[PDB]
Amino acid sequence: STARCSLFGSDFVNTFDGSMYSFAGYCSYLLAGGCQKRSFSIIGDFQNGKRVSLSVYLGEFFDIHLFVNGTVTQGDQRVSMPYASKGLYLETEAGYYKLSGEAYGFVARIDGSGNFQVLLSDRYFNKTCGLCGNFNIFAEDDFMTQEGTLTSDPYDFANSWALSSGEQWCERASPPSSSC
Amino acid sequence: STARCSLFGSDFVNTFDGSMYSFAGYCSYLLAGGCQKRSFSIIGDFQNGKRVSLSVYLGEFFDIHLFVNGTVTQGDQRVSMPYASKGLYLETEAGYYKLSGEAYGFVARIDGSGNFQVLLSDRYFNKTCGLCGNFNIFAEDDFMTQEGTLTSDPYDFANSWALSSGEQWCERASPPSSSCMQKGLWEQCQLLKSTSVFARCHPLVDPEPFVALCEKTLCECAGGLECACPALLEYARTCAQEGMVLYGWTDHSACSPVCPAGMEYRQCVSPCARTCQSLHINEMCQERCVDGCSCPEGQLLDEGLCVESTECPCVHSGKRYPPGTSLSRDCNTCICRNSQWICSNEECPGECLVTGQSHFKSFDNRYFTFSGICQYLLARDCQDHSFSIVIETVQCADDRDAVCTRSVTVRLPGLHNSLVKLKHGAGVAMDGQDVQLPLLKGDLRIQHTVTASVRLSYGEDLQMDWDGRGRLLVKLSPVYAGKTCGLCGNYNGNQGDDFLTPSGLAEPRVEDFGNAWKLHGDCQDLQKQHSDPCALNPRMTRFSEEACAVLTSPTFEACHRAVSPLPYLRNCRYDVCSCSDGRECLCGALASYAAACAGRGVRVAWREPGRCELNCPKGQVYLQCGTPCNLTCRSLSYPDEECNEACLEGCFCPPGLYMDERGDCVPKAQCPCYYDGEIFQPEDIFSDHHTMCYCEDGF
Amino acid sequence: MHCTMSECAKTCQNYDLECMSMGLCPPGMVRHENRCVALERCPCFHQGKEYAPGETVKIGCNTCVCRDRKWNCTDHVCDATCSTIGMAHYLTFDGLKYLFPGECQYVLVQDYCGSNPGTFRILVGNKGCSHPSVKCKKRVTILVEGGEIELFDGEVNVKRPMKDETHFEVVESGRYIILLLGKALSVVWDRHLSISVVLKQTYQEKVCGLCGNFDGIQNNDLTSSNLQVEEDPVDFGNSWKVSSQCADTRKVPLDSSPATCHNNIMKQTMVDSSCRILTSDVFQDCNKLVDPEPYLDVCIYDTCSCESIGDCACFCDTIAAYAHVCAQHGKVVTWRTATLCPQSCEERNLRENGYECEWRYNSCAPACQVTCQHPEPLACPVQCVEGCHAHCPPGKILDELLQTCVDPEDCPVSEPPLHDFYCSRLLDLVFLLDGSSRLSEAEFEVLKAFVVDMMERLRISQKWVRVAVVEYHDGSHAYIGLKDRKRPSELRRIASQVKYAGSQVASTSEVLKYTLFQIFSKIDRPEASRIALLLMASQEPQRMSRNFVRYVQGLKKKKVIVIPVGIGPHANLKQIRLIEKQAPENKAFVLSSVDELEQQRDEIVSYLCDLAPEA
Amino acid sequence: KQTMVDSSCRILTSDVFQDCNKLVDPEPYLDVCIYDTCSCESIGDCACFCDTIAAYAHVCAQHGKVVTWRTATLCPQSCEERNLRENGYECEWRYNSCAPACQVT
Ligand SMILES: *[C@@H]1O[C@H](CO)[C@@H](O)[C@H](O)[C@H]1NC(C)=O
Ligand SMILES: *[C@@H]1O[C@H](CO)[C@@H](O)[C@H](O)[C@H]1NC(C)=O
Ligand SMILES: *[C@@H]1O[C@H](CO)[C@@H](O)[C@H](O)[C@H]1NC(C)=O
Ligand SMILES: *[C@@H]1O[C@H](CO)[C@@H](O)[C@H](O)[C@H]1NC(C)=O
Ligand SMILES: *[C@@H]1O[C@H](CO)[C@@H](O)[C@H](O)[C@H]1NC(C)=O
Ligand SMILES: *[C@@H]1O[C@H](CO)[C@@H](O)[C@H](O)[C@H]1NC(C)=O
Ligand SMILES: *[C@@H]1O[C@H](CO)[C@@H](O)[C@H](O)[C@H]1NC(C)=O
Ligand SMILES: *[C@@H]1O[C@H](CO)[C@@H](O)[C@H](O)[C@H]1NC(C)=O
Ligand SMILES: [Ca+2]
Ligand SMILES: [Ca+2]
Ligand SMILES: [Ca+2]
Ligand SMILES: [Ca+2]
Repeated sequence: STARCSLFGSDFVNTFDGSMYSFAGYCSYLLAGGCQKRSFSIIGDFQNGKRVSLSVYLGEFFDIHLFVNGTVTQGDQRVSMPYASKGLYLETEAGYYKLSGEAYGFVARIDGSGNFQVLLSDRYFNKTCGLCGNFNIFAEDDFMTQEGTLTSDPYDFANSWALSSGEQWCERASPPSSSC
Repeated sequence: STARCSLFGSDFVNTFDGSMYSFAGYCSYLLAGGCQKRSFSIIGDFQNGKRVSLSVYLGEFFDIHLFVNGTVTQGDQRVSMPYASKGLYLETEAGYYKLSGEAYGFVARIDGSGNFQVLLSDRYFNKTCGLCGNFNIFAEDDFMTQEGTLTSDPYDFANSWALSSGEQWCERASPPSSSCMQKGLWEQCQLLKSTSVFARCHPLVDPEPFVALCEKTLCECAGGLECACPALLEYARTCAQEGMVLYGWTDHSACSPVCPAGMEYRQCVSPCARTCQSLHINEMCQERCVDGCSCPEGQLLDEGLCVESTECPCVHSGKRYPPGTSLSRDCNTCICRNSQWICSNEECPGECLVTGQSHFKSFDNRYFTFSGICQYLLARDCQDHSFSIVIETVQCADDRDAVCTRSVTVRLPGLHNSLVKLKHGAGVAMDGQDVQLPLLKGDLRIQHTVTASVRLSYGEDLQMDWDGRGRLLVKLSPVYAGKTCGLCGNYNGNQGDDFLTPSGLAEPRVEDFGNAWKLHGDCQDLQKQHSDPCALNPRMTRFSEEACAVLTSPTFEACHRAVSPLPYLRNCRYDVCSCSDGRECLCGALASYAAACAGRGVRVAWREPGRCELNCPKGQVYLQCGTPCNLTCRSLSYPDEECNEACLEGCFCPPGLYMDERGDCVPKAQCPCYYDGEIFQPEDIFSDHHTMCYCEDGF
Repeated sequence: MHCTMSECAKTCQNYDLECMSMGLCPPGMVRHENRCVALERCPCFHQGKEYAPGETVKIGCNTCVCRDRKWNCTDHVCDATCSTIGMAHYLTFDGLKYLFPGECQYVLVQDYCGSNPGTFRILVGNKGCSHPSVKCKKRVTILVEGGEIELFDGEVNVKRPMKDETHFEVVESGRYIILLLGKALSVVWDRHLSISVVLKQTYQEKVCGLCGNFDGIQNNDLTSSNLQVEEDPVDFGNSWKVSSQCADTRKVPLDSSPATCHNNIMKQTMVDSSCRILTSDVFQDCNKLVDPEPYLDVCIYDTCSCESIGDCACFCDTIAAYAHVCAQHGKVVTWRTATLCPQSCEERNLRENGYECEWRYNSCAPACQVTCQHPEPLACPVQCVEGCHAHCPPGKILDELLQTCVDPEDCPVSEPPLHDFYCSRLLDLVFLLDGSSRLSEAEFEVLKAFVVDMMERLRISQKWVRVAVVEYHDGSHAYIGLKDRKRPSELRRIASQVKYAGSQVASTSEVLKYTLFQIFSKIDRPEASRIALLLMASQEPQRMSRNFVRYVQGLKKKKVIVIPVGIGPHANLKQIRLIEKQAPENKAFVLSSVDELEQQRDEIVSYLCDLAPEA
Repeated sequence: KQTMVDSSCRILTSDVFQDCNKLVDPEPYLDVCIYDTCSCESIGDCACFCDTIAAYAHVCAQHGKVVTWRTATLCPQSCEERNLRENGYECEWRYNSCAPACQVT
């Protein structure tokens, strides 16, 4: 039918195939997208381990940045919701900021508490890669790195899917200190 | 055939059909144009009764303003002649400013004295209206107003054809005050009737209207006999239009049409006048001749000036050089003789380059990117096996597109089959032994460059320069031309066959070509060489474009002539989009292009605080052009070792200090002395069975 | 380093290469198909697929046969196609694709350059655009053998007749007009923009212009009309403009996308994704044979610049050019669709009879069919061309005037005696000519005549005497090489037409270096005597003379005799005596002036032939 | 680009449409043509312009003024894809400027 990926809680992720792990990113990372031919890219932005925005790129000609606190910017220019352009629809559906891409075959959402969500159509079965993992029911193989190799460490996988820019170059993220 | 309209003298006009009158306009007026459907408009601009410009409009999307004093503006923006755009050609034909509209079917001209001219093709017969009147042989009907009615008053007609604008609204022009006559001057006007040369034209053009116009302009005259000249000139031009060129009218009369400095006025000047830098294609010039200015016989045009046939220069890179000048192109030289260059036609040293995420330049300057992951035969002497260079490529980031060389391996069969390995970080090993530099071992020499890059030399004919981060430059002398093989090509001055393979055939695809040179069978055969890695990381596309665009900025315009920036721009954008750190690879690509420029002898001050400054160690000072020969204290210890190397950018010690092993800048009194490979401190003394030595001033 | 993953054997591919320096079948046997396979039975590789020994592959007009892992190919020079691709891109004979937007008229191809007596001259003028635009068109002027054929408005205009109208012929087929201008020259024109000139091998090394000098070398194709190679195609094209008064191209900054895509996103990407049709499945098999990247660049450039309205011709014509190249390489591609660049021939089928359906669009049809106007078959450059093709039954023939098939009956219509001294013996000879200003052009002319008559007095051939001529003017300009196979008369003509440099300095050590390392690089005739005339008339700066002795001694070690012939007061006598000191046979001639060459010639040739052995 | 769009959309005023313009006003359709042609700046398919002209031609045909505005050089259309066949070729399909809408089948 359709897959679901979620980035929820403080530092947690849930893949399309059900693999679930923690990652406290410090840069922007590829959540999902066309994995050989990347017609679109869904990019999750982090800051100090916390999530700050859910960006989408349609192949370098259009980019949109849906922040947790309701702000939307197309490029660096701020825009107001609802917004519709080039097949992308930003709407406050059910009180949660939606970003629909029906033509591209995906639906994204940010809830009121900052939890991201991505629903990806069946056409991307076994053809996507990113922090949401691939999309094939086998969950053990979701940690494929961008180099094309599996890894048992969630952080190796996640850092493999980092994306830098001209004003933010990604540092190697590592697990934080904790008490338990 | 074709019509002619003229606005000449102080305030006179001549229509297409021959009607002739005076009008002292104070605004801009339509001279000619499509009269129902105005695809184009020719507009004459006046000021205080005098003419100031000849404008043309192509239907509100393009306008051009040719002023009397040579200035041309497209819209309000000034442009320089010659100019060509949207079917309109502005040229200084025969010393007079031309504005050709062949596609639209018209030709306009301004002579040196400000007289306008319009030639309109036959397709506009009976379909035009304006100050030039309609174009139908009946001349009595030329004064049609824009309202569609005839008028006996020239001023009613002309003012009817006024055109206003948003900064100039036309006032009603009226005839000026005048006084009207002098017999001695009147003789000059009578020249039109009495002189034999003009008498040739009477069967074609009646002189009486021109005589009357000449008389009334003499009444308007404020000078000498020259006041009659406009009428004579216009009569001669009308006759030339009808068919009879009056070759001798300028000699019989006292007139001399204005021409630019050094050029003579002459009738029937061929439009294809000979500039030096012009192809000798005389068969193309089927056009008729025109009146105008010409350089004196035996001289030629050169940027509008007249020069002797032997005096005039060659052109290269948009620059003009006098005869006898010499220009270098690497090891070749080109001499300017006549208008041509005599070039040296010899082979120069070949430079193969690997300079980033698997960007290559063959010895024949074939740029390509391959991105294969294996050990590949970069360059080898397949003819005599003098040497053999192999590169080990690894993925150099998370992206599949980021593949760069990790280490280099060099076999030297003549040096007892030595196997040098240049390692990441600029280390060197030899036969597996890590070695300490500089290394002198027979013909083989290895030493650190001022850039900390390892430079290897083997005889005179092979050299390499390895930066340790992934950039490798291999320089072969002409001795290896044609003998070479591998990814770098066969080094024969031809890009076409650089994708040759050991199979003997040239692969049309870079992927197959590169796969053919891989050493190990278990390596992955590259299926597709994906360009534009920015697709995989869209976040970096804006930075890639806006940063790598500097290669085309005026910062590098001094080099665009010497080296084409396009391959380096492609490589820069690829690198910035695919690299682990976009800043480091941006600096790498910019430095690669700057290094190419320096190889062509052009030095560009491209580093700045916002991009890629060299933070030199300790007290060393960055120099854009410094000499490496006398930097290290080993130079003091071996002063007789000859060094003639050109300058290079890098970190150097201040002028009065030498550099020791620690990288500290020291006065020559503090340098250690290197003797038999042992390092002795200043003032050290030793004596042996055979010798007594002491170290002073680094020697 | 946080790593978190995981003599030599030979393979048919890597047999000749090195061993991987990062770490077994019998000798004479090689790994293949994961089994040991004998040598001399390994297959050959092309386009990533293997060929067994004895198999063959077709490469243009040449054929290659796989023998011992090496392709062994015929050496025919195939017909070359220069082509204007789009509105501002050109593709030279040797394959150099370059960008040059210009408003003026330019020489596309021409043999009236250099010393060659010209026969044809093709000029191309850009009308309606220089920045590619919808309403654009190109005018071609074909000034062949005094005649003149003008191509404009999709129609041929013979504005003067040729001397041999039997050689001339015009064929209209598909979208194209095909002109035969001779046995070795032809022009193919799509009637709108894509001019293509086809030359057979007889025109090699002779033509010039925007299409470059057809010689098989790409690097020299940007040779300006003034013989100087340019790094920027804009300067090259400006140098090839016919009319001097016309404007020059301005060298606009090299933006990553043209104007109207530089600051218009979502047009740049629409253009890109639409031009990627070149990569689609229908073209995917052609892309193995031809590189689509140049044509992709042309597509993007023209599509940004054009922003066409009613006719989509810029894009469609670029794609059609790529398809035409593919068809030339045998990969006929059916890229037209009703929704992409559609073409219809139905206008020719609707008729006063009602409708009769002989005309079809065909992806490509045979180019030069028989017709009532061309009853005889005639050779023409392109085998298969896109466009409307009339299909009709056997024995039935097309009439081009009717555009209708009708019955065949319905048609409406060496040299020894050049001198007493002739030198038939094994010799290799080089003339080194001082190009400095110390010889005036007149003096250089008599020096050239001296070279020419000496070549008259030598038996010029690869057998017996081989001659090379080298002018040095701070760089070693070679005009004739010892490998040149040209006939003695042609070689004498080339020597007679050596140009004059007149440099202020002519490094003599530099020309000794050149001859040592580049002329005598390999001694291919060790039995033949090797001699050089260092005739010289100038000093050189002392700093440039430092390696002179080294080079002359190296020449001695190769047993290349150097005979200095100093001329005039400015001759560097010191370098002459230094040469003499190296070997007795390097005896010097010192002349008062170049006219004394006429007096010294006899004994100079006598000495040269004394220094050479017989067969 | 504005003027190329204008002059190309003036096809509505050309001779083939000149008799329809007596019955129907081309100005609204001219405005639509200009607007869509600027906004589209189409690449491979010229569909925006061609479809606007086709809409005007459809209105003309409704008013009895059938107009043959297609040309090989302007918005060409081909039906030959339906005539080529596994048996070779048979030319039953033709483009027609307008055909009766609801034929029997
Ligand atoms: C989020 O909240 C901050 C603080 O109120 C505000 O300044 C900002 O504009 C909001 N949006 C983004 C994208 O930071
Ligand atoms: C998914 O893709 C991989 C890699 O192309 C392939 O091996 C596999 O068969 C595909 N299908 C499934 C169900 O994994
Ligand atoms: C004409 O001459 C004036 C005075 O030198 C100069 O300022 C001006 O630029 C020239 N051109 C025009 C169009 O006025
Ligand atoms: C010129 O145009 C006018 C007005 O349309 C017309 O009456 C006349 O017949 C045309 N021809 C000539 C020769 O005047
Ligand atoms: C080295 O040579 C340069 C140029 O010949 C000279 O300026 C400098 O004083 C010398 N010594 C040092 C220590 O740089
Ligand atoms: C290649 O073919 C030619 C012609 O048949 C033949 O003479 C030659 O021996 C073959 N082999 C090589 C290595 O040239
Ligand atoms: C096109 O021509 C070829 C012959 O060259 C033929 O085989 C093919 O069937 C033709 N196609 C059509 C649609 O007529
Ligand atoms: C179109 O169909 C009509 C009949 O409705 C006919 O009169 C006309 O000739 C046809 N046109 C073509 C080109 O077949
Ligand atoms: Ca999975
Ligand atoms: Ca009239
Ligand atoms: Ca080569
Ligand atoms: Ca060439």
